[PDB]
Amino acid sequence: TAEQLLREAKERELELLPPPPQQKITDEEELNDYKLRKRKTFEDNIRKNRTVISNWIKYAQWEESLKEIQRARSIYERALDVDYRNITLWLKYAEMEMKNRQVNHARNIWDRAITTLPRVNQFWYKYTYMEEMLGNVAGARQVFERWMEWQPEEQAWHSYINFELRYKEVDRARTIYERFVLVHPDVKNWIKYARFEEKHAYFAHARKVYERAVEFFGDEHMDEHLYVAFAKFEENQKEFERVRVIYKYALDRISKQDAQELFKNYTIFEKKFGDRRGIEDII
Amino acid sequence: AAAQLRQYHRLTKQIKPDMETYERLREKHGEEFFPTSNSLLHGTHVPSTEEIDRMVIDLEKQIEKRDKYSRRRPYNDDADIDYINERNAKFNKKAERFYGKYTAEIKQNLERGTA
Amino acid sequence: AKTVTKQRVESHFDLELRAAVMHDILDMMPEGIKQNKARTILQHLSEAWRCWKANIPWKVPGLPTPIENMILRYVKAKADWWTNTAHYNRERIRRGATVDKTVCKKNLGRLTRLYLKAEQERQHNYLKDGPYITAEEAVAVYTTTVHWLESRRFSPIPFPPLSYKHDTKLLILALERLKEAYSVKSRLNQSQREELGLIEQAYDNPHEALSRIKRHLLTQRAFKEVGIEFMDLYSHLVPVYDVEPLEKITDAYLDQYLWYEADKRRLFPPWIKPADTEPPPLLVYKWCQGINNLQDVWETSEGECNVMLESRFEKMYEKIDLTLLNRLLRLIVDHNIADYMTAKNNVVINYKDMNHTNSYGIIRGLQFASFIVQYYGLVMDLLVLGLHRASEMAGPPQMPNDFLSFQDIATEAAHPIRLFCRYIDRIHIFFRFTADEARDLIQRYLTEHPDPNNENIVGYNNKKCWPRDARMRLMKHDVNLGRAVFWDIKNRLPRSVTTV
Amino acid sequence: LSQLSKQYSSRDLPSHTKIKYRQTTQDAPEEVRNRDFRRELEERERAAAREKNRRRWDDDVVFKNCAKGVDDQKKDKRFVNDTLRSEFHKKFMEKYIK
Amino acid sequence: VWRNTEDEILKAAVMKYGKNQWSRIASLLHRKSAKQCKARWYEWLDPSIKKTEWSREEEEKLLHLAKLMPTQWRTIAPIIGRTAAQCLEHYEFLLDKAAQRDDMDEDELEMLSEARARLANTQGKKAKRKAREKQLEEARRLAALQKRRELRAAGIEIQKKRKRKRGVDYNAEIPFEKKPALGFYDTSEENYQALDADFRKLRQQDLDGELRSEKEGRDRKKDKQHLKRKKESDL
Amino acid sequence: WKIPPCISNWKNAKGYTIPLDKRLAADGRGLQTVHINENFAKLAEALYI
RNA sequence: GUAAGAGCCUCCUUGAUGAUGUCAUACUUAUG
RNA sequence: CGCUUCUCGGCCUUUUGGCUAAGAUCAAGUGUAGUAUCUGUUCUUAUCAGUUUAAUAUAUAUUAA
Repeated sequence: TAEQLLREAKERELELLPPPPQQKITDEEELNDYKLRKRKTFEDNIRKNRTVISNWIKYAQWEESLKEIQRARSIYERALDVDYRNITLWLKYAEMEMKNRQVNHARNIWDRAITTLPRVNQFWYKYTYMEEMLGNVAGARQVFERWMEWQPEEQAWHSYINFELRYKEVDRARTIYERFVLVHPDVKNWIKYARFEEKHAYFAHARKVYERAVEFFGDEHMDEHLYVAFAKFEENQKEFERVRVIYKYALDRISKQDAQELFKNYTIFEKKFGDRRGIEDII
Repeated sequence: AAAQLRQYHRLTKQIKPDMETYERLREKHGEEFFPTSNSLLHGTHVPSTEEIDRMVIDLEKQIEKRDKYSRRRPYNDDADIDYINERNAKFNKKAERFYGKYTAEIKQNLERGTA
Repeated sequence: AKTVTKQRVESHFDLELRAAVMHDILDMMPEGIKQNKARTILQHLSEAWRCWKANIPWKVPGLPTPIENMILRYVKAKADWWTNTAHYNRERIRRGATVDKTVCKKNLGRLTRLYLKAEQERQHNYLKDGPYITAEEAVAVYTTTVHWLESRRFSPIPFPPLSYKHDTKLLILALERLKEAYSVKSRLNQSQREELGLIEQAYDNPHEALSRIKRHLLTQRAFKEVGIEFMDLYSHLVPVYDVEPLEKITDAYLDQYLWYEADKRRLFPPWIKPADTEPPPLLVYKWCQGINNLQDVWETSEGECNVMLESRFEKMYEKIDLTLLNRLLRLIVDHNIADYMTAKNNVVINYKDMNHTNSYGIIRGLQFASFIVQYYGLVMDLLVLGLHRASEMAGPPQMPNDFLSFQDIATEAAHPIRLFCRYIDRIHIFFRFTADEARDLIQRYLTEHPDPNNENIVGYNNKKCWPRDARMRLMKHDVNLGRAVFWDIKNRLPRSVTTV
Repeated sequence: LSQLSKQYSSRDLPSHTKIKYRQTTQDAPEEVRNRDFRRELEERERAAAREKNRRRWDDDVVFKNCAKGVDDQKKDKRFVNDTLRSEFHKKFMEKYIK
Repeated sequence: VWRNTEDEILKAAVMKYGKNQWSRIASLLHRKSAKQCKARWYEWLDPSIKKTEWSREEEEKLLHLAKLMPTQWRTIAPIIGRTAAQCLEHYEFLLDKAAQRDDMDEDELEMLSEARARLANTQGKKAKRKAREKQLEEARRLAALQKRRELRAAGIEIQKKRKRKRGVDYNAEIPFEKKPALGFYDTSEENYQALDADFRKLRQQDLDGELRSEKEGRDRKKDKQHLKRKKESDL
Repeated sequence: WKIPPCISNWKNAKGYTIPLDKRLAADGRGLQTVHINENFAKLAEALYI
C-alpha cells in the first residue's frame, strides 16, 4: 500500500506548473493580439495534420466565439471545403452556422448539403430541424420531394407523415401515406394506414384498402398481415360476417396454417367474442 | 420492427445504433416536446401556394425575430441535453493512475478482464 | 525520390504494409465506427511485431476474428519478408562478401532467433510425448551397457570423500583452469565481476567453497535458467552458453572430479578422442604408421580390400531424453552426479528478450559434456563394432590393447575390420574385405539397393581436391564400396539416433 | 503551367528514342486475330499431357536392421506454404546450425 | 536477501516496466541483479504461481510423474501446473522423507519514490525542455508584452515588432480574412441585408471588457472541488 | 465488432499505470502441447526391471 | 567537448505562521 | 395516483501515433563548490477616535440639539 500510495502522492505532485491567468482582456487591442497569437497556434495545430478533426472543431468553437461571423465563416468554410465525405462534420458546421443570428446562410447551407451527399441521416435530420425552425409548408414540400426522390424510408417516412399530419390537416398526409405505403408495401404500413384511418373516422376506404392491399400482398400466406387487419376492423365494427370470412380464409392458409399461435389466438379471440360456449366452438 | 403509432410513453433505446438512433429519438423527442402553434393565423397567411411540393419560391420573408428566438430556444435545449453525459463518480481506492489515459486503460482493462 | 534501398527498403515495406492494411481494415466492417479503426493499427501492428518476433501467440480476447485473421495472414507474409531475405543474407554472408558489422551480425542474430524458435519448436512439440523412445533399442542398449561395463570391470565411485591432497590439488587446479580461461580484465560487466569475487572467495576459503559445492551439487537441484549465444563464424552457428558463476565453479569441481577420477580409474577405449597429446602427430603417426604397420595393408595380391570410413558425429544434443543419462550415467558414474548433471541440461534457454525452455538437449558446454559425449560415442561405438571387435580392442584386463594393435596378428584376424576410432566429433575406420565377404555383403546390399545398374555418388564419393588427378575414376568395386558404406549404416543402424 | 522548367538532372537524358514495333516473326496482330491458339494449345497440352513417363561378423552385432525401406517419407519435390522449416529451411538451418 | 521492499518495488517496476525489461528494475533495485530479479520475480513475485497450500489429491500425480521424470524437473514443472521447481523438488523430498520415516531502507525508499516519479517523468528531456520553453516563453512574453503595454499606455512613440517576413506565427497571418474563405450563394441571388444583419449581430457578440475565457481550467478546478468535498457525513 | 485494448508487448513509455492485466498475456501462456505418452513410462519400467 | 535558434550593430466575493549550524546519503562541472 | 421543480443513485460511448540487431549495451578509483530531511526558544490582534443630522457660502468654513 505504501508503493501505490507513494505513486499517488508522487503522481499528484508530478503536475507541471499551474496556469498563469493574469491580465485577462486588458490594454485594449492587446487582447486582439493575444487572440492573434491563439489563432496562430490553432492555425499551426490545424497545419500539423490536414486530417485533424478535433483541432478543426476547437477552431470552430473558439472561432464562432471570438471571430464573430466573418472569420468564423472562414473556419467553417475552410474546414467544410476541405471535407467532402464524413458529412457528420458538415452537420457540426451546419449546427455552428445554425446558432448564428442569420440562419439564412445556414438554411441555404442545409439545402447545399441536400444537393450534397444526403447520407439519409443528416438530410432527413437536418431537414426536420429546418422545417421545425420555419417554412412548414415549404420544408415539408422539399423534404417530401427529396424523400420521394432517392429511395423510400421507414421511421423517417412515417415520422414525416406523422409530423405533416399533426401540423395542419391529414388530407394530404393520407395521400402521401398511400404513396409511401404503395412504394414499399408491408404489414406494418397497412397497420399504420389502418390505425390513422381508424382515428380518421371513415373506414370505408380503410376496409376497401385493407382488402385490396391484402389481395395485392398475398404470396404464400396472410398470417399477421390480413388476419390482424381483419380482426381490427372486425372487432372495431362488430361484424360477424367479416369474422367468419376471416376464419374461413385463415383455415385455407398453407405452411401449417402459417403461424401456429397467431391464427390460434386470433381464432380463439374471434371465436370467444362472437359465440364460443359449447357445441361448434367446443369441437 | 414497429413502424408508427399515435401515443407517447417511456422506452429504453440508448443502444449501439448511436447516430441514427439518437437522431431519430432526438427528432421524435423534439417534435413531441413542441406542440402545435398559431398556424391557423398562418392559415390566414396560407393562400393559394401551399401544396405542389416542388416549390416556386422557397424563401419569401421567413417570419420575424420571434421565430428567431423560438428557433434559438431548442438550440440551447439541445446544448443543455448535450451537456449531460456522465458524472464525476470518483473516490480513493486501489492504486493510482496517470491523467485520463490510465483511467481509460483501466476501463478497457476491466472490459477485457470480464468476458 | 524514395526507395533508397540499404535498410530503408524495409521501412517502406512496413509503411506500405500498414497502408493497404488500413484500407482493408476500413473495408472489413460495413459500418462499425470511424475512430475505432485507427486504434486497431496499434494493436494489430504491435501484436504482429511481438507475435512473429517472439514465441507468444499474441491472442487478443474478444478480438475481431476476421480482422485478426487478415492481419495474421499479412503478418505471416511480413514474416516471410524477414525469412527469405534472411536466407539471402546468410548466403551473402558465408558465400557472399560480408558488409560492415550491423547488417551482418544483425541478420546472423535474426537467424539465431529462428534457430532458437526451431529448437524450441521441436523441443516443446516433438519432445513432449513421443520423442522416438524406441523401447526395444533402449533395452538393447541397456544390455549393451550391461555386458559392456561387465566385461570392462570399472568402478562407479560417485565422489571422492576428500581422500588425499589430490582432491584439494584438483580443486586448486580446477579453480586455476576456470580462472585461467575466464581471467581477463577489460570493461565487461557484473558477469566477470561475479567471477572475480567467486575466484577470490574460492581461493580464500578452499574448504568452505569445496564443501559448499559438494553439498550444493550433491543436494540442491539445478540453478536458475542460464543463457546462450551463437556467433557468426562462417560455420554452423557458434554454439555457446552463458552460465552462472555458481554452476561454473560447480562445473570446475565436477569436471575435475569425473576427469581426474576417470583418469585414476582409467576408463576409456584405446581408440578415442585426444587425451594428453597433440592431435596432428597422434592421428599422423597413429593412422599413418599403424596403417602402414598392418600385415598386407598396402600389398594385396587378390581378394583383399581395405575400407577407410571417416564419419563425423551428428546432433550431440539429439538424445532429447534424460533417461539415457539416468540409467547409463547413473549406474556408470553416480546417482547424484547424473542427477544434478541431467538437471543442468533442463535449464531454460534465454536469448535476448525471448525465453525458450528446452530440456531435450544438453548445454553447448558443461563440466561432464566431454565425458558425456565420450560415453555416448563410446557405447554407440561398440554398437557397430560389437562385443567381438570391441573385445579384441579391449585386450587383457591388466594391460589393455595398444592403439594400433592388440595381440600379435590376431587383432586383424579376429576383427574383419582392421581398425577404427572416434576423435571428438569426427571418426575413422579401416577394414579388410574378403572377395567372398565383399561379394556376399555386396550381393545383400546390392539386393537392398533398388536399381539394376545406375549408381549415383551414394554414401561415399567425390574425393578431388588434394589428389586431383591421382584419385580413382570409378569401378565396380567402388560401387561395392558404396554397398560397404550401406553395410556400415546397416551394421550400426540405431533405431532412433543421430546417424551418419 | 508554362513554368517549372529550369535545370535538368541525370537519368533524364534522351533514351530509347526509337521504339520497337512488333515484328511478323514474333507476334503479328492479324495472325493473332486469325490465330488457331485455342486448338493449338489444346493440341500442345494434348501432347505434353499425352506423353509423360520418366557371416559371424554380422551375427556378432547386438542390433539388426533398423532403418530400411524408408525413402519417399521425405518428399523429393514439395512446395510448402510455411516458410518456417518445410524442406528448404530444414536443410538450411541444419547446415547453418550444428 | 530479497526483502519486502525489494518485492514491492519489484512489483511496481514490473507494472510500469513489464517482463520484457530486466536490467531496468535491476538499476532501480540498486545492488540487485537483472538475472536475480527475473529469476526471483518469475519464480516468486509472479502472481501466476500459486504459493498457497497445495492439493493432496492432485499431488499424487506428481509422484508417479516423478517416477517417470527423474531429473528433468523443468520439463515436469508446467505439467504439475504449480511450477516452482524448487518447491516441487522440496515437496518430493518431504514426501520421500515422510514415506521413509514410517539507513539503507530509507535510501531504497527514496530511490523507489524517485523511480516511480521518474516513471511518471517518462515524457523525457525533450518534453521537459518543451515545458521549460513554454513556461519561459510565456513569462518572457508576459514581461515583454507587460512593459510594452506599460510604454504604449503612456507614450505614443513605438516601433513595430521585428522583421515582418514570416515570423513565429502563421506566415503573413493577421487574422482578417486569414486563409481562403471561398464564398457561398443561396439561389441565383445576392443577399445583402441578411449579411448586414449577420455582421451587426457579429459586432454585437464581441464586446470590450475584462475576463478570461478558458475550458480545461474550470474543469480541473471543478474536479478538485468535487474531490475535496462531495458528500462525506460518513454513516 | 470493436477495438480491444493493447497491453504487454514492448514500448509503453506512455500510460505507465498498469493495474495488472498486462502479464495475463493470452490463456495460460501455452498448453500441454503433445502432453505425454506411454513410451517414456514403459521405457522407465524397462529401466527399472 | 557542439550541431541549432534570438534582438539591440461609469460599480465587487468562501481567511491554515517566522530568524540562531555541523555528519551516512542523492544530483550537477571541459581543474586529475 | 398523474404533472412540474429540486436532491441522491445506476448503465452506454470518454482513443498508448513508425521500423531494423531485447533497436545496442550496463557501477561504483580519489578530489572542490552548491542544493536536498529532522530537534530542546516565543503567541495574537476585533483597535487609532476627531458622531451624527439639517441649512447657507466657495472637500473646507460658520450656525442650531
